[PDB]
Amino acid sequence: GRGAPLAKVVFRDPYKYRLREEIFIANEGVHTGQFIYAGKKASLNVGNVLPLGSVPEGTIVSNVEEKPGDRGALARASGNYVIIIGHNPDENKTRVRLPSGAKKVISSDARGVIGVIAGGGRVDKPLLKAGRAFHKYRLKRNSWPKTRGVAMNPVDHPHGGGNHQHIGKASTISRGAVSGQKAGLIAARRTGLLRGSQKT
Amino acid sequence: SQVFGVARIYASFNDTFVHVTDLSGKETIARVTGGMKVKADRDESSPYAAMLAAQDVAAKCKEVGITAVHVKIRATGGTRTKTPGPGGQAALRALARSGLRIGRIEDVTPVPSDSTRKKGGRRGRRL
Amino acid sequence: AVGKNKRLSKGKVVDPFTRKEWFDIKAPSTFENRNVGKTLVNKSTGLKSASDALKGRVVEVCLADLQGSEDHSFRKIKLRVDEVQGKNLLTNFHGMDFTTDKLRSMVRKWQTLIEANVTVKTSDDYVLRIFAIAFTRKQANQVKRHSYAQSSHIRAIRKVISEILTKEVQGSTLAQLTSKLIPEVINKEIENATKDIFPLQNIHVRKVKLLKQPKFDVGALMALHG
Amino acid sequence: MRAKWRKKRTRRLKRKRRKVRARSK
Amino acid sequence: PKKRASNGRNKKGRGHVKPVRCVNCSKSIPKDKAIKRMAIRNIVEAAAVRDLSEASVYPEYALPKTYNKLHYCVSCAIHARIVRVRSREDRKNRAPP
Amino acid sequence: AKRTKKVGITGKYGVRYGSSLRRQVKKLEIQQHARYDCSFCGKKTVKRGAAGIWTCSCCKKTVAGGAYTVSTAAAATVRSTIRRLREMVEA
Amino acid sequence: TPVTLAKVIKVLGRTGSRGGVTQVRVEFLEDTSRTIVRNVKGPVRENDILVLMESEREARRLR
Amino acid sequence: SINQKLALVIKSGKYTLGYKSTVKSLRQGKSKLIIIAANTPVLRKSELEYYAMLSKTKVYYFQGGNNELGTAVGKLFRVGVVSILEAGDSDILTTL
RNA sequence: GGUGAAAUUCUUGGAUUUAUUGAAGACUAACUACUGCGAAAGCAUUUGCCAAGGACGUUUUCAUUAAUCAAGAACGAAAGUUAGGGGAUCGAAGAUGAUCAGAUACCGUCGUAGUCUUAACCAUAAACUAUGCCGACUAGGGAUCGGGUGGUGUUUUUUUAAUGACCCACUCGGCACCUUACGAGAAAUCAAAGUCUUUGGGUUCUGGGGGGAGUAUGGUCGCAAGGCUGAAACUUAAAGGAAUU
RNA sequence: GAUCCUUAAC
Repeated sequence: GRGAPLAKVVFRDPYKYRLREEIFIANEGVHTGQFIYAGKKASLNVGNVLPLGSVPEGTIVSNVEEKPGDRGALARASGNYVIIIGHNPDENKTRVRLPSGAKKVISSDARGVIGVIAGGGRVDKPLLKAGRAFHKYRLKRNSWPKTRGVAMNPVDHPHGGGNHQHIGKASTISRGAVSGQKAGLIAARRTGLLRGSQKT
Repeated sequence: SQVFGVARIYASFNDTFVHVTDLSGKETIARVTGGMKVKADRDESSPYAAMLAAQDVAAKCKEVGITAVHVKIRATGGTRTKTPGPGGQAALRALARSGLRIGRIEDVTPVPSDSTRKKGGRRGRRL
Repeated sequence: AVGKNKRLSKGKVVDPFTRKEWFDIKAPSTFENRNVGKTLVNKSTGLKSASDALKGRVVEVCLADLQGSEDHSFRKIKLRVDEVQGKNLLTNFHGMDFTTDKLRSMVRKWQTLIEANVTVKTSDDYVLRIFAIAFTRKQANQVKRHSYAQSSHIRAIRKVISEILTKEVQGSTLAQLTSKLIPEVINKEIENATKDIFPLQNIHVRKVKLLKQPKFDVGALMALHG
Repeated sequence: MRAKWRKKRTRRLKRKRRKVRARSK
Repeated sequence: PKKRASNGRNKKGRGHVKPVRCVNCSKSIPKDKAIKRMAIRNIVEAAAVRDLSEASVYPEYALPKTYNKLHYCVSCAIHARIVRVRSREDRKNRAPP
Repeated sequence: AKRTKKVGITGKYGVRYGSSLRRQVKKLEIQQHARYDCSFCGKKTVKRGAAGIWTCSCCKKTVAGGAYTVSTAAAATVRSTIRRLREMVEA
Repeated sequence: TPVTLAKVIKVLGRTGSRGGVTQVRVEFLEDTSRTIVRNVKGPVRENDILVLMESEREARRLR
Repeated sequence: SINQKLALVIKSGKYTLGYKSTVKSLRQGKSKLIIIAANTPVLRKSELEYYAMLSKTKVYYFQGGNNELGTAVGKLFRVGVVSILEAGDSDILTTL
């Protein structure tokens, strides 16, 4: 159900004689038998777990924390990464750019794995097959197949019913709409094909 | 005792920015440009309007209390025309007539080493 | 556009100088002139402590002003304020530069222009990118019109310039670099190293850029013991 | 009539002929 | 017929040279066909020379001069009158006034 | 002989799914089924286990890589950028 | 209103599309060796004294 | 350069390819140069460097993996380490 | 901010001027030339690695191994196509302000594809020197690039044992320039477009009034756009080249 | 910057 490989990596317990085994999101280039270095003093190498205050601008990070200690939230999907936009030491914070293109200021103590995540290019290949889609969602969850609401009865959906399959009312739904109404394009600022780019 | 700022003249086309800053550049004094002196839009780069803006700047910076100014004059530059506007000739004369002492005049127009791409198209501006 | 702006404010003065005050800026001990000028700052309110806003200012200053000599007029030096102590903030070397007029005057056609650049780290952990320019000259008694270089002279010249610069920086800290840059010992040294390859006049060193700042300067040398 | 625009017009005609023949095929 | 044995440019043994954009219209012209003129002027425009000399803090100042090579296209060169049409036998003169 | 003109590995899909989709699937499937050079033991024994997992049969090392290639262009760009920043930091 | 009385020393030729002005060289009675170039809408001879409100202009051409 | 002198050794000198023969020659003390590929296991590099420190044998790290080292030594197979027993007409021993 | 003038747009939520910076992508100015290399397309930051090349010099080797070439191939600006990456600038389409009798144009402000790169296609340009390649001979002159040769010629090591860069002449090989006409040509002009009615050095390709028409059809290559091959029916007395006032 | 056009040849 995950596009990216995971990395079984073992550290030593600093306080007791015992090995501690961790679950990492494998960055592209990590291999078995590779030493990785987690800490604020580590080098800027792929797989290391520097804080953002320790990495410089332009750094590719992944598995970045939102707050220091939540053990990774940002840029965890296959092939995704976070860009270190900039720093400010006073009121220690770091501006970063997220995979969606959004900028976020988060504390400089939050950690991340240097590099990009393995499994990149996954959505490049067309499934070609409802069977491939079936096996893809069989491990994820029960979200497939998707019946169109226009193809159902008015009891079952806002879009259902009619002598022709059509929505009837505008398919853009307001944010303040209630459950049972939020079917279609929720809070759509605009619709239709964009003759444009992301424009981050 | 001579305390000096830096002139920072921008003699673009259709505009003449004149504003004196400190020797560091981080603190600015008297940011006046041709528009604030001339009403008609076609004369924001007129020599008269640039002279007026420059003398206004000179009065403000002398009443702030600096005696000398090192001149740094600049055209639009980069990709653009690189030929300074009438303000370049008008403003320095305006400061000299005001009587603010002048030193170390230098052209600081930003030239590119292999500029990105000119504007106007391959056939250019077919006016 | 005095009467063109339909709205000056979409949402709907106190003179800055009154809250502002002057500060005095000094150079390091490698230049014959110490004072370089004055600078406005906001008043050091306890919430803000404008000393921090001072600690990050850079001033471009003419080497002619820093040396009282007209022959240094075409060079300029960036001085970065790094230490503030009581209205006599003193800077440090940040980078040297030329004047665009001097560069464009020294650049002429019917001759070859050679450029070299190095990224060498000094012995006091400073990392300097140095650029050195050089031009070809027609010899006396020459009748040829242009006096270009055969692109192997250019390569050997660039190699020798790079190694002279690297050897000079590797062995001297920043202060020695400034104190040997201002008499331009490099120019005659490199002409001596090159003259058996191609005449090559106008071998000035162009701009130089820094990357570092000093530490907290507590015990022996130049900043507090008095 | 510029030769380049006449060439373009002939390509337009060629495309239309090929379309109608593809239909009739 | 062939107006100019040089094809109105300077290309013999090249085939292709990198173009340069014009300064008036920003037309993309070949460099050999451009009409480059070097502009070298005093910054003060020579009417305020004495004014700036007396207003300067340093006597015997150099009064620096600006430099720029300036590229023209064939269309704007004739309009700007930096070049003009000449006689058929007068087109062969290669030297400047 | 040359058994197929252009469908190559995608001859298994026969006629269905559309020529363009089969073309893209060809381009990615040759990559995902090719053997890659192991940078450790130096011999072409790196195969894809699953999307992102690339095992070497001889040196018994698994590398984390692209879904259909052992390494992606974005990964190489990231490696170069990280190297440049690291070297700049050290000196 | 401060005015400057300056005498014309050189006539440089009629200037403008219609020739309604002449480009002239004017030297001030005070601060001699300060020379300026201006335009005069009428005809001018030598030893001709011109009263001007503001002396801070150069009039090079008119087209 | 380096591949040129290695080829000269191959033409004139005597050499052994491979870690086992390399370690044997190091033990018997008759090897003079060791050339170690770039991608050979670093544990093997440590072992060979220890053997060479014991033997007082010069070690040179080839700027290339076993494939390129084999190509430089003239063979069509991978070579992780090559010990030059003598060169004769090559100055490979004296230099580097 | 732009413009002849404006306007679209951004502004007591400071891009639009400065100081420090940081990032991205493209680009490689000035030096830059009647200069260089490459078969052409084309190629201009430093260094390294890889293989290649012209010219020169040779009292080196082989000895006709050569010239051009249907078929058949390699490379081929830009735009364009497929899909990744990239996506700063400029910008077919489009939005929009102006001009205008109209303006789905020029002008102004944005802006998707594109511009960039990887893999695969495409195979066209005024791809021009509108001049096929090889070989020989026929005027002069200076300049320039690369190589070589000669000169009690010029300057710094160390004016003392080696030399680089210059100066003079010669030569080979180039990119090219001035004049007449030996000649040529319809002329413009041409050291080749000369040595062709005093007609023959070798060889390849192409044309036969203007259209219809690079169309139709059949092949063939391409994902497509299209490329290559390529008519006829019919129509027309001119269409064209170079110079004159 | 609107200065768009000219009952048909001889």
